[PDB]
Amino acid sequence: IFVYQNNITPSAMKLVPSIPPATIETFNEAALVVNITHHELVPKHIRLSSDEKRELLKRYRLKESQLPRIQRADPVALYLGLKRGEVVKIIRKSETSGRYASYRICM
Amino acid sequence: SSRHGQKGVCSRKWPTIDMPFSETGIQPDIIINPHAFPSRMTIGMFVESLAGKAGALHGIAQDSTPWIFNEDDTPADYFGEQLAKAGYNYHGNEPMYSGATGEELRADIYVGVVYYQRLRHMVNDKFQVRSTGPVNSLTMQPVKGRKRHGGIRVGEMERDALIGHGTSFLLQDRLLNSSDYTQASVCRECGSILTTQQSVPRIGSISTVCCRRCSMRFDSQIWEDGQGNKFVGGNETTTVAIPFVLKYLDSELSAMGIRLRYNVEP
Amino acid sequence: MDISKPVGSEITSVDFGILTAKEIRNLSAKQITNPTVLDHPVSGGLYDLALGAFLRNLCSTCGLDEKFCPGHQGHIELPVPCYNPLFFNQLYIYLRASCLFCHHFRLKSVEVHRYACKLRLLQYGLIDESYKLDEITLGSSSTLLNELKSKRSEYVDMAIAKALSDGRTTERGSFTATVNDERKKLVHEFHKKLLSRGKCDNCGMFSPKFRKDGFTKIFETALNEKQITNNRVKGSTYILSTEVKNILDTVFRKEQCVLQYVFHSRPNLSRKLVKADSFFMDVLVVPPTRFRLPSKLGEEVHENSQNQLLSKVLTTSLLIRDLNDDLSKLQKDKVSLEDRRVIFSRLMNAFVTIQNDVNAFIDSTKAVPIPGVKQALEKKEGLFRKHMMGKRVNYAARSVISPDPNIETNEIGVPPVFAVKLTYPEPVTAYNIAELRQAVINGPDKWPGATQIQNEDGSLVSLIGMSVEQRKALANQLLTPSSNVSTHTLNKKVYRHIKNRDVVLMNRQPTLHKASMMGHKVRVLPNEKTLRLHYANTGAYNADFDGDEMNMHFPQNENARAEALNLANTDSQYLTPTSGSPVRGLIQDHISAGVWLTSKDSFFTREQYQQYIYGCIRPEDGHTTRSKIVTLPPTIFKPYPLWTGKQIITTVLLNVTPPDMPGINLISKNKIKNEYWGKGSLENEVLFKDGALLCGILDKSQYGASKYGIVHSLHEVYGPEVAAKVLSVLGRLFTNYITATAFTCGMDDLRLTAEGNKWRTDILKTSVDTGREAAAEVTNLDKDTPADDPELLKRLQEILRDNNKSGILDAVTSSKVNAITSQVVSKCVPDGTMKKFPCNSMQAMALSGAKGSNVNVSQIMCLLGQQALEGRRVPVMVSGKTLPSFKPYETDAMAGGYVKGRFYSGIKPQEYYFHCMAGREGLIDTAVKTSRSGYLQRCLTKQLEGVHVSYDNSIRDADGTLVQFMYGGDAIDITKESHMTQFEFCLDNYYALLKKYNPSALIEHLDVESALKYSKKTLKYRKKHSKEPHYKQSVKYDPVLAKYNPAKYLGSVSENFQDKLESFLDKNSKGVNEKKFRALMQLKYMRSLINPGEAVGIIASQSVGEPSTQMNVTLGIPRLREIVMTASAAIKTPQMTLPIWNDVSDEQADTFCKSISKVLLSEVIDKVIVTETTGARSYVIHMRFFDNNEYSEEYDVSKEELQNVISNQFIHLLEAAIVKEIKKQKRNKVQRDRQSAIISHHRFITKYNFDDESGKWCEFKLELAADTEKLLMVNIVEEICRKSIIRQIPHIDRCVHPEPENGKRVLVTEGVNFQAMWDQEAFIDVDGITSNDVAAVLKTYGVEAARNTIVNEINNVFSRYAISVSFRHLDLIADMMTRQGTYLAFNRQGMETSTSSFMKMSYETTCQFLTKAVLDNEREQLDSPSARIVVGKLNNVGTGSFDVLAKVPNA
Amino acid sequence: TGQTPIVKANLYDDYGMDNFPNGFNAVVAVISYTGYDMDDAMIINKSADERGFGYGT
Amino acid sequence: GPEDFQQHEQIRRKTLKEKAIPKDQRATTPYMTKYERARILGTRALQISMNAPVFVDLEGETDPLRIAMKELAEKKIPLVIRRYLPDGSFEDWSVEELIVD
DNA sequence: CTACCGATAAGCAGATCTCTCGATTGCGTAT
DNA sequence: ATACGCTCTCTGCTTATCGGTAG
RNA sequence: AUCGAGAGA
Ligand SMILES: [Zn+2]
Ligand SMILES: [Zn+2]
Ligand SMILES: [Zn+2]
Repeated sequence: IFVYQNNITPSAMKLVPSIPPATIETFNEAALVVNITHHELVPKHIRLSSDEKRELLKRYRLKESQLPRIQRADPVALYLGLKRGEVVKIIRKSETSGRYASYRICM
Repeated sequence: SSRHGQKGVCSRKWPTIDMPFSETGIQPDIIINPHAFPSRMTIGMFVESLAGKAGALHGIAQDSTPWIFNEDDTPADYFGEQLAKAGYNYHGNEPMYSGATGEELRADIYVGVVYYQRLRHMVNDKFQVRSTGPVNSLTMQPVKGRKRHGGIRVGEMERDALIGHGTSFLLQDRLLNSSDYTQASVCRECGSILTTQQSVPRIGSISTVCCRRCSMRFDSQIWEDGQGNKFVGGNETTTVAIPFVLKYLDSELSAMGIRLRYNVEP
Repeated sequence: MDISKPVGSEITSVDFGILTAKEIRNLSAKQITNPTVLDHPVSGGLYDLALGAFLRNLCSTCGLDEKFCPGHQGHIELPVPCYNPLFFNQLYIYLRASCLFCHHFRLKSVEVHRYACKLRLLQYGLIDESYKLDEITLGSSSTLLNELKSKRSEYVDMAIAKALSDGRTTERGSFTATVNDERKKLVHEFHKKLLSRGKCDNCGMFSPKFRKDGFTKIFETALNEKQITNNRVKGSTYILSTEVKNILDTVFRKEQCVLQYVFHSRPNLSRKLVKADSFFMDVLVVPPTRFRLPSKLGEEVHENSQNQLLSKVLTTSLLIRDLNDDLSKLQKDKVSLEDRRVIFSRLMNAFVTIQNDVNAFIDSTKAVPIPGVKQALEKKEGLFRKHMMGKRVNYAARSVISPDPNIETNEIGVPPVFAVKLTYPEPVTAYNIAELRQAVINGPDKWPGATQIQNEDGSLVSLIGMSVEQRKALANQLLTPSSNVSTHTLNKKVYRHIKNRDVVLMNRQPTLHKASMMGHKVRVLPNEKTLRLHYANTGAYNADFDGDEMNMHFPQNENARAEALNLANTDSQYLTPTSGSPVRGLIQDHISAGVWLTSKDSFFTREQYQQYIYGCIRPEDGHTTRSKIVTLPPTIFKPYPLWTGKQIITTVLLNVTPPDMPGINLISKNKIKNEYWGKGSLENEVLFKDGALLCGILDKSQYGASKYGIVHSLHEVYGPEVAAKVLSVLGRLFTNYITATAFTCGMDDLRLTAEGNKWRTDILKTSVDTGREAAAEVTNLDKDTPADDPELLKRLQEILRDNNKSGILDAVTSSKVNAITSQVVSKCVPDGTMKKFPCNSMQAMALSGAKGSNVNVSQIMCLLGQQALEGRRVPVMVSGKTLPSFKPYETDAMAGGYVKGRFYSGIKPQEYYFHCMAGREGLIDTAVKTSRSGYLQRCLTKQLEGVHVSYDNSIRDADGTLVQFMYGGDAIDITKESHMTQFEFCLDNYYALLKKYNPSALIEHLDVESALKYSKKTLKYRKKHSKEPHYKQSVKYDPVLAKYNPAKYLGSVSENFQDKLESFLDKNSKGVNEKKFRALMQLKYMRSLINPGEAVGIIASQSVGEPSTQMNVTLGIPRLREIVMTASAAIKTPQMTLPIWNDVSDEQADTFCKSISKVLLSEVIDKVIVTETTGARSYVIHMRFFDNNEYSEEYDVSKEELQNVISNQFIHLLEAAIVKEIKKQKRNKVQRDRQSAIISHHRFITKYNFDDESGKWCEFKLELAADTEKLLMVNIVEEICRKSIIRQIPHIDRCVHPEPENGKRVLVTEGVNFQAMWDQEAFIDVDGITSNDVAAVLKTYGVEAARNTIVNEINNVFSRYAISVSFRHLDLIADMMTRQGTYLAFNRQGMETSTSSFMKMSYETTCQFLTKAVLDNEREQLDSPSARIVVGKLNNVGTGSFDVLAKVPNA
Repeated sequence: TGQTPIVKANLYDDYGMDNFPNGFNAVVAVISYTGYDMDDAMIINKSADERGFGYGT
Repeated sequence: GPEDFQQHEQIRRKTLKEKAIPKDQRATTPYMTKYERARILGTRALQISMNAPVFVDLEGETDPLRIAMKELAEKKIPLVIRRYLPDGSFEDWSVEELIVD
């Protein structure tokens, strides 16, 4: 995990994804002064493991593409360090049913 | 309608015996519901009823030009004085009797004389019923027009509502079964509905359905044409059920150079 | 559709493709050569006999007449290939960005290979692999690149093999919406990368550019002198169709590798090479004669427009062919070139002409113009939206509707005119000949009868022109054994008339919701030419009986009969899915009749009571459940028996409610208070007990469309049928009662007493001076000032000039005069009335809710009040007079539109004029609003038409994409959610509810322990926790709805339902114990679940569209447009709410608002004086500010900040504007140091200063060259002063402190910038800030915060207009919108990522989505409802969600 | 058969509208008695209609 | 040819078996949905109006939909509802197996 | 020192219930 | 005289020329 | 067939 106070030069961004399997994630001193998971609009996101993801797909007889999709670049996926292909779990505070469990896949 | 915007269609011709009759023996020829008044607030119709009854009794004509009365000299007061002088009641109420049972009603009914207009919006130019009739040429759907024996249109919003009921069979019967249902011919391999034809027969043979796209220029599997072009080719065609507008759309797309393959299931 | 001719085959799917020139030349019947249609058809012409039979001419292809000839296609041979208008843009894009020398793209070959590999991976469901291929950059020169490409190819092959082995994808590929989005993004980036190239990379050979001038014309430009310099080391013009075809053919046959994946979305089994000849039209296919028959209108014979365009193409083609022979003379013979040059220029002109003729035949916007083949399939009048998404139908009728209360509330009255024309195919049998033979004997004319008798072999004999004896003979031979073996499995049909047992579907346009089209029962009446409809359906259809008309569709098969009688029928739609409220009931006469019948004052003798009971209830019609009418003991025994109206209600319930069930126990209220019946009355409190009305009056709130009334309660406890029967019985009862005790209204109802009139006069005498007082308050003048004071008149003149001040004055005066109006009405109604309730029928209608309201009563009887126009008072002319009668600037309420007049006594001419203004405005607004919300419903429903409920209890789109895992979070049907939190009602009616639910038959098919145990564990954990915020809590237990199916496990309920049930059982301990009540409520929750196959998307779209018609931040339809129609990132009023800490005083909050809100430089400027002197053209721009102790207080801006902004930004912007205008016209030592610094920093500032001790002036001299012309130097200075900011925070326009509503203290800022408010944590609860802007919250908080914002906003539009829309609809809408992680919209932009293209092309821009679907060879499996109806297949939602199998008893 | 209105403005004579009788005078009872005329519909006496009331061509 | 059709048929039937869900593990509603009831009534009415053998005793009625409703009341409808899962899997519930309301 | 990617001013494509009646290309041209 | 050759609306996507950063 | 006027909810 890397942070930068003000800016990052564009040339230092073409080689971060060039060293697999390790990954580098870049954040800023700005946009991190407030944790965006403490916001009442933002539910609790739980990163689903491989076994639970397989159980979910078998339960719903789904395909990884058909699930609701969370972008790779929205703040929650950056916050969790989510990877493409791995499903997240959202506990929604529905005003008609209280707690409600829904899952989004990162693609 | 009266002269106050109180329009309304006529429901039933109520027989005079079943009509309510007043104490003087007169049955009204127009019955208007009292519930039409509170929302519109056409008090001019009440005032006209009062003045019409008073004028019919006294043999005079009552002028209804706006702004001839005021708060101090109310038309209700004026026409009530005239009615009371004539012997009827001040408020225009007449004690009436039920025409079906005969007993006097709970309260005095408000009667009077108002001027009524008959509008040209008659039901004899509105009703229309279709069972079959003239269909269109290209879509083979019912034509448009009341005088043409034409059907009515179940449109986009009607289709969307018919889906919302979950009645997919209602949708089928409306948009396909009763509009442009056809048992066309489709080529199994080509997947095309238009490039098929009814082959001409020989002496004793029976006409069959063949295809032109999957056929090449030339004993048992030889089928001829009307123009003499006999050749062996597509002998594997089925019959599916489609709208005819689908066939017209296929022809139009073929005019654009676009092909649609129809994958027949079995 | 005959059901006696089954169809075996079925269209599984349709895939778009390109019609090549070879197959059309193979399939065609004949070629069309001469452009002459008729002399009789021209042999070789457009109407040739090989293209179909034509006017008794047997077709020369199949030898059949016009009836049995399907029509065959022909082709016209184009002499040269032509640019297909559909694909011209792709042709042009591929022509550009290519090397004419090496015949490869000007992009790096390795990059092209990378794109090809990524596309090959995306052809399968391998998005992750196609992104892990990017990190194989070498790595790990030509040999290195070849090895890298081999590595990438082997990686792709291994990934695809692994996916195929492990099951994630089959050999056909996995194409979904997200893989489609990825493929489209990749192809778009590939094309953009191609077109942004200057020099070829495989061989650095510069290629000439190209230019575009519409269509049919492509030209290339020559390289420059410096560009050919590289062309001198590497060693305008009109290009031809054949030249560009050869170029692109070479390029495509070289780059097949990448093209097989660019022009494909799924793998191609046949491996057919993608060829460039598919982009050119060298052959045109002509539609058959059947589809190009002449448009003949009597003697008005017209040629078909397609024939016109084809003939023009033929003329140009023959002209080119002839030009190709004489040009041969000037080439074989050694002739001069001038004539040859003329012939060649003519040939080029003819090429352009034939290209334009082809473009005209295909399209009409590229060639008043004749509509081509593209315009026939384009818009609302196009083929799709007018002949596939809406059609004309047989077996339907239309007429004017008239009321009828003597018909069942679930029935329709059909005249004999319809009843003899409409007919139904009833196949004869051994159990049906009793009535069908009778109908055949009756014939087409005597209802009920048979118009036609369909034989076994499909022959349709007609009985219209037939005699009675022949009809009897046919009916005797109607049921006969089949003599032919090939037709021994069929029975004759009878097209009998529409009886009383048949079912019919009604509809009244506009069909804003599904309730506006129901399936009624047929009742054949004896009078003609009007459709009879009960009064219960008026609310459902929004119908009326002042000329309204509605359609009557007659289903023709027992499947549609069952669908209409069970699913679409009238009594199963008692409750609207929009909010679960009832929509059926009685309206006006029945409501007033019930108010009069169910009072204490009503008594009935034995004969009267029995007559009313038998009038309403009729056992011989099935209205009674006991086969014998049962009555009650009279409420009075001596002196003589007397019943009561409430006893009539009790007897009605006693006879229609089924026996062996307890009576209804309901406690409710009505609309009429207890002060309208006298002192000590309790008739406002309705009270039922064992089905006996013991107190209160029946009102609009009980029978009608009202929740928790007696009819709604009867519905809940006894099913829909009993509520329908109760509505019918009450309709008959209140009709027969109103006949004998008729209801009336008159002049005496509208009169006040002498005391009432004196009260009204006394109060209205205080309205003379309210306008003057309000004007004095608005103009900041002390009270008791005369109405004609000169200063007051001047201020009123200023207010008249200024629109905002005019609005302020209107608001203040309107408030005061409305207070006076309220005083008058509350004083004079009902105390001052002459005739009083219940005798006063006007007030009876107002209070009872039958018609009108207290507003209408007050307008009739007290006064009309202020006339409001466009939210203001009456308009005022430029002279200050609002009317010629009133003197200028008349400070009087009557002048401004305050009508102190009533419709009982009449209004003056001026008030009449003002009231006409108001009425005209109202009529205009209603006319606009009737269809201002028509586009929204279709925009929603096009995308949501497939979203349904699956058997997994997860709602998901038609293709299979999952939208939500559980409908609303709890899978509760909205139409069944009504009596779930009504725990007191359920406890009171426990025994009847138990009887209706029957847990005796609901035990062996349920698991009743595991769900309960898990729910107990989860509740215990939640009770232990939940004193901590939502992010910090660890879940450790998903809600029970996640694990256990709510429709299979008893006790699996939502967290809110369980909490409410436990709170009820804990707060009231009341003979049935809590255990059985809890079990019953959980079973009710199980039985209140939304069925699999529900069209939840359609329902949500309709329930958010239809209520919209009922309609400083945008509201209503504009806001619904911003949110759900286009999803604008820049909304008209972007706001974000800022919660405050409870330790911050309101003074501190206001100071924070001032210090955060922006302040321009122009907001501290008093005046600017520009002393221009040319004695070298100078300016002395003196700036005058307000007093410091004024502007610092107002804006928190001080002398130092003012000097800083002037020195840095204002002077800079002034110099920039001055120099731009100049260029346009061509075509104390500290103060000294500051002045010198500013002079040096800026261009032509000569002097500078500032009031450093008072901040009152800023005078700086400016100078310019003498050669410059004259400048305004006031307009530009004013614009700069407007532009320059003193203190602003980006995107924030103004922060204000509204009054604390809902208790919480919040601030609202104009403009959204989340990361800028995170820094003010000392004043703002930074974790609670929410915004209007969905895009901003999506960007800085994530998809789910955007989902919450969408739901809250799309709910805030309805909830401001007091409209209730269930959150399940809004949640479904928002989860369909953010289904890709982005704030998509409901339009064609957001529609592009979709599996089915039939849906998009039916929506709009049909040509574009057709080209996209044919380039990618898209194959849609006919999943969306639009595709099903385009191909005519049974829909998937609803009753098509499954299949029906027959259990034959033999293997 | 049209009739001059009993209730008419003074401008009815000035424009000579008697030459063009628009409608007819009728005895109208404001009564809720039939139940067939609730929303906006109205009830016409059958006997009056059988005596040429409101007839037109 | 014949062998190509044989392998096509084998692949089709194998896919069918791989999609079917056995009776011992179906997780759908035990009840009969309103759509299922309506379509089963309509289809049974079609069948009986097409001269099918009937099991219940006719009470003089002649409406095929009414006869189908009588059969559904007597649980004598020989039909099977094939509830389709989103991915093509199907559970074959029987009319008698389901509980009507 | 020039290639490539943003970034605002300009250009370009598009939808917003039923039913009557009335009207319908201008010249030119060679016999 | 006649037949026949022909000037007073709303959005949102897409294109063009000026800004830099970097090998 | 197209564009103009009007009408009903
Ligand atoms: Zn074929
Ligand atoms: Zn033919
Ligand atoms: Zn090259």
